[PDB]
Amino acid sequence: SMKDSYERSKKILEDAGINVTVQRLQMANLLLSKPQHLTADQVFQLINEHMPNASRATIFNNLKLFAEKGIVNLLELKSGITLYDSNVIHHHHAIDEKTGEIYDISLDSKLQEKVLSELKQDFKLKTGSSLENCNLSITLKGKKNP
Amino acid sequence: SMKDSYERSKKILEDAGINVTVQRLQMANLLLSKPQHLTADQVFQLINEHMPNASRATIFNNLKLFAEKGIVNLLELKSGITLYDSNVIHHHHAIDEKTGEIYDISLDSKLQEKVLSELKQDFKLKTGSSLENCNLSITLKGKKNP
Ligand SMILES: [K+]
Ligand SMILES: [Zn+2]
Ligand SMILES: [Zn+2]
Repeated sequence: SMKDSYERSKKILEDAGINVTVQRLQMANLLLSKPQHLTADQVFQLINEHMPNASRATIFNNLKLFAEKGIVNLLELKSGITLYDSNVIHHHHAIDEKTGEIYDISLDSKLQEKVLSELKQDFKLKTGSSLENCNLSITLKGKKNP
Repeated sequence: SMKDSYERSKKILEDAGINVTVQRLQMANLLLSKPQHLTADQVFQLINEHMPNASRATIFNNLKLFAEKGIVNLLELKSGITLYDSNVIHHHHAIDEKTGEIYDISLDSKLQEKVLSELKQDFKLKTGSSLENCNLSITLKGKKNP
């Protein structure tokens, strides 16, 4: 429902302490409707298709605000490109090298903690220092067949 | 050094969980000592020149194993040509979130194999396709103390 989507985007912006505007409500709805990973230009293309009178600058400033407030997450790929991820729950990524397509993937918590622990021990062995308040990010790159 | 090239190749294979043999150490050294991209026939030409008693079948089985374990990356060109790329990072990274400094770190092979195994299975379940020639990249981000 159109009443529901407005109420849902209003709460997302308010919970994050973002001042509500029509453009921000539309952007929250368009970006957070489905799990996706978009460059700044792809965000502009998406928003521009639904709101052709919104300026590139205003869309870019809202996108930066959304990333600062954690309603989208910044994802950098090994090339310098920055992607805006609409899935904010902790997850990893598989990339199909044939198409460049990105898939969200998760790791079982026990296994993830074993990886995090072994890597912290190897860091300590190699540097003599401990790594504190750690987060783990994994990328699996391969060729999707078919 | 001949000692260093043997040690470097031995670690690459062991990290990937490949059983060490003299032929595999020579192939790992010939393919991975320098950045290059070669077709299957150029790999055979290169290996055959240094190991003329190695059969085409043994060379191609090792090349397929190397691609299966991600120690060589396939470049699958749109023209249908497949190249075997030695420009692979065979370790992981810890990043000191304060300074931005990056440290090389490694994961035990058995544990790396369990992570790839679980992720590949989940990828297959979710997409219906398998991910081939995988390379896992892990980044551990934290505060270095001291
Ligand atoms: K790969
Ligand atoms: Zn994601
Ligand atoms: Zn490195």
